[PDB]
Amino acid sequence: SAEDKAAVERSKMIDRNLREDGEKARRELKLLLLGTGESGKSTFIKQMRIIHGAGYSEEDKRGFTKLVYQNIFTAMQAMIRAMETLKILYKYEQNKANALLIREVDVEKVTTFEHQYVSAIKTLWEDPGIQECYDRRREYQLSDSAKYYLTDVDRIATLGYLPTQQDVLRVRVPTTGIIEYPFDLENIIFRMVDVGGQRSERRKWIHCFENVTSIMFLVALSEYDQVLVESDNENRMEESKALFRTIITYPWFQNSSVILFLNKKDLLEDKILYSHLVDYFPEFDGPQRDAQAAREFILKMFVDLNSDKIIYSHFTCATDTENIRFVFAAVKDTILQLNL
Amino acid sequence: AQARKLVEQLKMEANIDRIKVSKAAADLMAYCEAHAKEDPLLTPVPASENPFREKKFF
Amino acid sequence: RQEAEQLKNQIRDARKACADATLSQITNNIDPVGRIQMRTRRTLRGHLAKIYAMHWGTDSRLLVSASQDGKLIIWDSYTTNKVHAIPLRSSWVMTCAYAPSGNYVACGGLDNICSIYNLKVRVSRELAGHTGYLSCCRFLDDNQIVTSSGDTTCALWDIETGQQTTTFTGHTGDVMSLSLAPDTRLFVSGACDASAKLWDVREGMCRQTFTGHESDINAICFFPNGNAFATGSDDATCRLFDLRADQELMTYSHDNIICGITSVSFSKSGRLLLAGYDDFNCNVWDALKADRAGVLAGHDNRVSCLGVTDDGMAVATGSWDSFLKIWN
Ligand SMILES: Nc1nc2c(ncn2[C@@H]2O[C@H](COP(=O)(O)OP(=O)(O)O)[C@@H](O)[C@H]2O)c(=O)[nH]1
Repeated sequence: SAEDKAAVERSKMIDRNLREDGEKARRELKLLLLGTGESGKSTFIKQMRIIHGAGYSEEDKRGFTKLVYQNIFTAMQAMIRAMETLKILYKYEQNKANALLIREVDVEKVTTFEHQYVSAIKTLWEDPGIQECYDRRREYQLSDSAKYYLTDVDRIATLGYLPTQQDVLRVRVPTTGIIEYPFDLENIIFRMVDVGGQRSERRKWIHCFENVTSIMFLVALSEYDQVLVESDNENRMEESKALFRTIITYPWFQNSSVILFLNKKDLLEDKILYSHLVDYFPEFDGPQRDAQAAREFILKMFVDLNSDKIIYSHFTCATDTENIRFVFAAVKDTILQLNL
Repeated sequence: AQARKLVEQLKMEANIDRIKVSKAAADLMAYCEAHAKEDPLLTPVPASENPFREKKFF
Repeated sequence: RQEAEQLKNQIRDARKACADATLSQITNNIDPVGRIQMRTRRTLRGHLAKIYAMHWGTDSRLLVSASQDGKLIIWDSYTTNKVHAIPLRSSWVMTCAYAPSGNYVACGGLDNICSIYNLKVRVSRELAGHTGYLSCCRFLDDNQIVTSSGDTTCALWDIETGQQTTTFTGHTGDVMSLSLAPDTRLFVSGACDASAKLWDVREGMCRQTFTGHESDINAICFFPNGNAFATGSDDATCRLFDLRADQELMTYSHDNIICGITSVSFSKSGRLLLAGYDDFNCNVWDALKADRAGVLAGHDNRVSCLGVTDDGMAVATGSWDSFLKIWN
């Protein structure tokens, strides 16, 4: 029958398309980024778009504008909360009202950065009490880009403000679904995946990631002096390391290559001058105020786990495009060598 | 606030009419019995009535 | 929360006052179904990665399947002809659905979006609003679809406007599955709070809550007359719940099956309850007597999904092994 014949042909045309897509799929490598919040996952993805993708046009940059406003509000809300938590007093009486104004901002509905809010932000930021709180950020959770944005508040508040590439690299992009960023490099499609935004039960989706090509685990080197009071004063690095161990021991990641990025090496250089590693890891036998000894120690500690599996480790600064260019060139070679 | 909300929810769940399990069970059994003949997975049909065995398709 | 104890107790005592006999007691005299021995009649080849979901069309002939290969495939089961292949924006798919009309399908997953595709093939609506993964969706008609989510909510959507008409709140854990009543007035959901909930679609209220012994419910399905439903859980157990008697009637389990259940469906008469298991098999249970009647062993990885046609003539299994099989 003519209609039957045409349905057969349609099916075979679909089979052709699925074969073609299958050929392409075999030229895709999935790189699953893992690591605790603020470790550098989203920044790394943005660097891949700068280095190997379409980058950020002026129109792209405009799409991030309200998110920069939102980062300022979130950062100041965190400090306002910490003034209460840590019982630090504000110097300036108006700052009770300024803090209340900022505390009540609905961050998700922010689309503008109007003058009374900018003024409140700046007046809070210069309050010596808020500066004390900022100096004690080791004791709570504050974005590592808070100071950056608050320092540049005037630029950000100026009529016509257009985010810089640095602004884009540092801004929090809110999502509670999966992040996938694919890019082409040497006839391979790298599919970068980040599940860090998801807030649901991992047990119900971790098997979506059986046998990914590579796991890229990020740890913030600069968290060495922070503890989890609720977890019997577990060092934050120890918690990151425990998560890492769960990952490298997971039965369906045994075929995955494991890349470890010890990130925020710049912030370690800053912090090590005044916050001593031996106070948090007394086994540390290197000199004080020495970033190189600190990061070497942290690397060794991180991979001291109890498999003949190689862990491919790199120190990084994910906000430094040149650094990520250099490190990812070596990583790409590891991944391609293993998979071809 | 959320407690008041749960109390109202529980009020709503409690104030329903329930039947005997004996009756609920009888009703399920009767449904099965009334539709047994129409169930091809329970009572397999002739090969000539099975589209997945008819040569005209595959 | 003294009042909330007095009510929780009132519900328990009321249910006990109805428990005058058990289903198994009532069904003890009826004949067993005997050995159910279905054979593989079709093998549907074309997906290139795990299949996560499938749904039959109402013509008991076409079906849609969804895979991590990033495709929906619509198949003519009778011929095995492929009728459509739809490339997805997000390959992280967990559910698909066939509209009763045959004119649309839907799917979604870790993108937290329920995407609608017009078969008469481009994406025609992206329904955004869930804040966690889309676990299940079912069309009421071409204009409305109900969803369940990892965000602990279900929702009814107006497809034209893209808005949630009704949000169904009450679960305290990820919702994994839903099933519409035969007449579409009610639906049930099953969640990681180990509860199943009955909802009024149009009022948007939870009418009744059922507990599944503190194990996640991964799958749920109405009994054909709409007065009962079944669940499948991580604890290797299926369970039957009656709406009017407001309580569990039966469990289906063997001590030597310990793996999770992914999927459940009744046969057309309701006499058989079919369930898909992590151990790569489908087990067929006597819904009335609780005996295992038969097994479908045709896959090399988890059975992730299953469906029985509206005409009752076949069961489909879908699997992590990349294949669907049609059985009877
Ligand atoms: N100074 C500095 N900032 C960094 C570095 N890596 C990430 N950041 C910033 O720290 C914040 C948290 O990093 P992000 O990439 O969002 O982490 P994620 O939560 O894992 O996605 C952002 O503002 C980043 O731009 C780094 O090596 N040095």
